Amino acid sequence: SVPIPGIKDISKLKFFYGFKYLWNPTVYNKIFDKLDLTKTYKHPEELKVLDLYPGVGIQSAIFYNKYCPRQYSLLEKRSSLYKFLNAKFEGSPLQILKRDPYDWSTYSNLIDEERIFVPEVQSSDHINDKFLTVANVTGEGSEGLIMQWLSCIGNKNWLYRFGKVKMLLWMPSTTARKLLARPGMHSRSKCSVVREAFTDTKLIAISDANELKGFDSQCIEEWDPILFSAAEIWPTKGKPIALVEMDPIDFDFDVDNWDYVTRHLMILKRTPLNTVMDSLGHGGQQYFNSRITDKDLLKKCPIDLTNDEFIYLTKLFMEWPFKPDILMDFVDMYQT
Amino acid sequence: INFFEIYNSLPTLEEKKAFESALNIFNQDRQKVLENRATEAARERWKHDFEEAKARGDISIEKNLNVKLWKWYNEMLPLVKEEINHCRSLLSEKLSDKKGLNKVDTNRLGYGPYLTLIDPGKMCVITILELLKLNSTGGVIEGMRTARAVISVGKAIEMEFRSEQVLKKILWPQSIRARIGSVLISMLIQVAKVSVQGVDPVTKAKVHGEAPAFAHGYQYHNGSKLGVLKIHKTLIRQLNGERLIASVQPQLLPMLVEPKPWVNWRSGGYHYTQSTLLRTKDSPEQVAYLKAASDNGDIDRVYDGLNVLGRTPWTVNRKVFDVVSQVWNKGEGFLDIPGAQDEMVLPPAPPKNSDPSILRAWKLQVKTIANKFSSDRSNRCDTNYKLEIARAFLGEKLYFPHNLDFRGRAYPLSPHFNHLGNDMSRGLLIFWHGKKLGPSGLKWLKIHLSNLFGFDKLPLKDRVAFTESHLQDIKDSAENPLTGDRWWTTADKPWQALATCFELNEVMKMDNPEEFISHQPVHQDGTCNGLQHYAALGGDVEGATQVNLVPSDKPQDVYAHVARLVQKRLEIAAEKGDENAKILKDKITRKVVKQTVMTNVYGVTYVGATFQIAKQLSPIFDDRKESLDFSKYLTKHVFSAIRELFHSAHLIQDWLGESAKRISKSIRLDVDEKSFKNGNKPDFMSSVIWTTPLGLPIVQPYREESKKQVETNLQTVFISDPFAVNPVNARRQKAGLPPNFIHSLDASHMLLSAAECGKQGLDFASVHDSYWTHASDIDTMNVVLREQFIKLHEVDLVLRLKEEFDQRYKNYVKIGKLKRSTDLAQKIIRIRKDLSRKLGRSTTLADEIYFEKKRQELLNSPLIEDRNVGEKMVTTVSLFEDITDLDALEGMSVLLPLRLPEIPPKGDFDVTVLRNSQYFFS
RNA sequence: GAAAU
DNA sequence: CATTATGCATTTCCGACAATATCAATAC
DNA sequence: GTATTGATATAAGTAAAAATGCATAATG
Ligand SMILES: *O[C@H]1[C@@H](O)[C@H](n2cnc3c(=O)[nH]c(N)nc32)O[C@@H]1COP(=O)(O)OP(=O)(O)OP(=O)(O)O
Repeated sequence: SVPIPGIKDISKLKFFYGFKYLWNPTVYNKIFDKLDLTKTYKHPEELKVLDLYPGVGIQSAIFYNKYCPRQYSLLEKRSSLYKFLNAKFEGSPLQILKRDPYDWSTYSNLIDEERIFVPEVQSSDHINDKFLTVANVTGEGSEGLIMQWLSCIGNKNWLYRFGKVKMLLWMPSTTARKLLARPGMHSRSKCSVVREAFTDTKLIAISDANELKGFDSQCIEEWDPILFSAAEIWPTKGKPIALVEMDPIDFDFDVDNWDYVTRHLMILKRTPLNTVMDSLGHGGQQYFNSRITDKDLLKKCPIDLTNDEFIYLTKLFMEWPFKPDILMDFVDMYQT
Repeated sequence: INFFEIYNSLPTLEEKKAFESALNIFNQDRQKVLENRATEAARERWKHDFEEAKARGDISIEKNLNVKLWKWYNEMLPLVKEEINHCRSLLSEKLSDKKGLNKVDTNRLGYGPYLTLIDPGKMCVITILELLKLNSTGGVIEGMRTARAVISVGKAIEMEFRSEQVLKKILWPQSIRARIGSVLISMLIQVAKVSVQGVDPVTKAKVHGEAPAFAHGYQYHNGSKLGVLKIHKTLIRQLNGERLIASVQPQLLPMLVEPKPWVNWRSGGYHYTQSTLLRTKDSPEQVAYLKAASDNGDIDRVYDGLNVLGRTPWTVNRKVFDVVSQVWNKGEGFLDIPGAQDEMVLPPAPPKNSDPSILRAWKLQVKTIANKFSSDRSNRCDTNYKLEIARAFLGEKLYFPHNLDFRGRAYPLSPHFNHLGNDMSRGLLIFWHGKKLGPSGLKWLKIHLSNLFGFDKLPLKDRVAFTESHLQDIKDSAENPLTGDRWWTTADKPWQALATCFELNEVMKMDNPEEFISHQPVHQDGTCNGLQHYAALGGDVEGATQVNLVPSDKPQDVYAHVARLVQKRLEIAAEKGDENAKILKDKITRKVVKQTVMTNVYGVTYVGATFQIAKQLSPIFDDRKESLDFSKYLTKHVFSAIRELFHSAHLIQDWLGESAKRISKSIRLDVDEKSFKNGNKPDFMSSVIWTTPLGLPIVQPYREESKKQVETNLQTVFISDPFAVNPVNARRQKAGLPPNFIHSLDASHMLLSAAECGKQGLDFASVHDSYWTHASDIDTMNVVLREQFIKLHEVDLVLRLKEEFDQRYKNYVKIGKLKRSTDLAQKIIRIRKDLSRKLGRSTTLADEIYFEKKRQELLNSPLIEDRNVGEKMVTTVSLFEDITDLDALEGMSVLLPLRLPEIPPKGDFDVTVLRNSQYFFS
């Protein structure tokens, strides 16, 4: 008993701020059937789910028509899209809230101030079965939002203090190639490093067959993505859109030191490790050469390393007696 | 030996001049040893320090620091020797194709011959000193930037080679300089070892070991990698306490012997150092035009003005210096001295599970604390260095050689200590020569004190009355400058106010003020010099009357008038009665009105005006929460007031801007023969150029920057070659032409005044607009300023400027689109068809320009018969040259001749009327 | 941060 | 040509200001 | 055959794309 907008309604929306949305109910139901969120969430009737940047909201409408959670809220500040959502979804079990998801204060006010959306805190033993977050960051200029969300996954502050919360993220295919980069690939970046350190991700859907060449073939064949054409998104001129599933994992290291080590090591991702240690600090080359016994590790480049060797190097940096003060690693070009 | 005290004690003029001559002949050796370079001196000092430390066993002080420097040099020298030997061996190869082509061919052939010249020990010393001097620069907390590192070492080595040339390939490529600097810095990083202590968390005990002194790392600033060298904390703490003198002597200091007068574009200033007459940084056009003008010898008046500016002798004000020393030694932050800050303190780290907003706020707070601490230390170090220079030169006579920037304004050669510094530096300087006050000396000293306190708008009689009323506390402050009433700190310029109060007390104590001897400079500052120059250029009676150009009983103030206009506008807005109006009703500040009204006529934008008013509203804190929106409201109102008030300044500005645009969008006819390969839309290599009345040429250097990565050993630095001529910055040139013109006019007037004062026999010091002379000579100084201003502005400067543009840029072409339907275009299309018939394809503007240049050469060709044939040829520019209405034609792309807009009408206003305007310059 | 327009 | 973008008056001095590494096509 | 040239990503709250403070330059 929930209406679903169509492309006739969607063509009346002048501004999308660069965000691309899929409007095909066939693609949404295929994606949901592949995902099978029911096994993880035993009782959807008591499930609480929060959505960020709904935009069109057909995904939210189909999700409700399928599972019917107890509470489902949308966070918006875009004027035209918010007005359209309010007009279409008024007098419905769905709920729409006019708050900008970008602001950090938004979540703190929404949860810790006036009880509007209260999740349940769960231990890091298993994926939370009472909280779920869905976002849409297809905008090209909002990569920093996704990276800050990954850092928040690492720091257990923004919304992952409630436990291991599964995250669905509509997000650009170029960033998909960036994040889903196995060691040795030419697209390996610190984004991928933090992705594999903090989470384990699976790719679900992608709007372009050509983009699948970049990704790892074994990962593609194991995931079996639901490929779909480029005619299911109203803005055609935009770049291809992919989907990822974010599942936090347990980790035992110091986030600040690990971040510093990765950032200052894999700047020179093509150089061999026999010389990159000099960038870490003073005497780092000699210290790591003396400490490390595995000679193959030194021959391996930072683009060939993985989270295990990164944690090993972080531990070596920790028991380095003369490690530099990583707190003050910044430039003082600041307004005064 | 207090030379100033001895000179003042000498009672006879003959023996005074004899003592001055003896001091001058005595100080030659001291000046030479001060001006001498630092390489050999530092080498010998380090050698002696190492030998005495060897004799005494060891040390743990800056002596040990110099011993470590000697050890670094001794270990480095074999490496540089081996590198030079390798370069020499590789340069003797008869022929090879790929002999280490990755490394040897690309680099050793690049920087072999350049490195093989200079002494390896000299290069070692230079690179060590350069890297040690470069500390905490480039925005790096504990190190410095690689891009500056490689260039500074390369530039210093080239300058060292030039020093070897004068003892007997004029300029080195930027890539070669960067490569040499990177190579030497790499060798230094490989060698420099420093011991350091640490505690192993597993061991939980102190560890003794050695670590490299320098490290090459990368830092991220908003997503951009930075090349950073990091200096070890031991070296940081062992170099912090030596200031800028103990480690190595400075290079630019005030002299003691008479400065060498300006004769050529390079001959002047320091005796054993060459200083360019123009502050040309990376402007080949500027240096070329300056060389041509110097060869033509038409800047003798500029030479005379600079000689007069740099001939005046100075000395350090002993009393104010003692007061400043007492305040600094007391340790507490005074009005100007920041004070002693012990060390850094950082806020405690919030829990890692706290809110990301909280973490961001903590990070911002830490960054702010770090920036504030660094800025305060730097300020305290600079003040300490100024005090050190003042104490070193206390009691002696000082000379200040001057220099000019491309606009023509005058600047001292010594930047650390000068009369252009802050209030403390200005107060710590007095003239060496003392002159009797005469009848008007007391009056002028009183005027100087009163307008130092900020009462310069009020008439001279009221200023004298103010000083007479406050003489009691003047005497009080003079008797006890510290631990007393402290009346001088209530002034706008406390240190100069203190000095003037001392002089006034000395006058008051003496029975006869007529015969007193004074050394205090008296500042005679003009009011609204830019608006004055507009008034003189346009001949507008209203503007001249507003800017005190005409004689008057009371001095009118444009700033006060427009402030009252803003008062009226806001009291009209009181009907709306917004919060901004209610807050800003009785708090419109003459300082913000000053800045905005003054800078409106130079092409200021709305954003710039908002920033200026917000910045000047910050100290008084009318809107402590956020002043930006109210600043925008005020900018709107003041802009409305200025647009309704000013009407001829705007006309001159608009004409200059349109001329600048037309110049910046043109191209040379025959010079464009070079294959720029763009075909239809060429590049622009035309910069606005004109000559000052003094004869100094001016070249605006606004050009695009071609920054490219160049491969070096350390990294691929991102620098730009300054020798690559690039297309001009049209917007920059158009926005900067009027201010450059006005400041050039101001500098020309100042130089004429200085030359005439030197001829008349006065002591002249000029802080740009304001002029400084003795208290007795103020009347003759005012007379000579007025005479020189009449001489300068009695000619139609704007008309002569347009004539200069027309003479210089007669044979120029400006590309302008023309409507297809135009009947004249049909002839143009037919002509270009012939230009297409010979070419066989679409007509090219390059070929059209070449054809146009063919006709122009024939007009000046020696052959009269061919000149008639040359006049027979017709082109697109030739066809239009018969038509004067350029706007009539203004589709198809057609070449157009360069025609500058006609000057605005010259208003009728006699300039000589200022001979009796006592308030013109005050 | 300082100086001038 | 109506539509869309770019930078915001000038100059001097000071530790000011200010990217680099990796990988593709290509030009030779 | 290979070396020079151009493109792209890094980190990640100085958002970005709506607006607008605005004049002028660059778009298709
Ligand atoms: O107040 C200044 C000062 O503390 C410091 N600062 C910034 N630039 C300089 C400089 O060239 N020289 C000195 N001695 N101090 C400097 O920072 C404060 C201003 O910070 P901003 O980021 O606004 O600085 P910027 O250079 O961009 O502008 P300005 O305010 O100094 O003109």
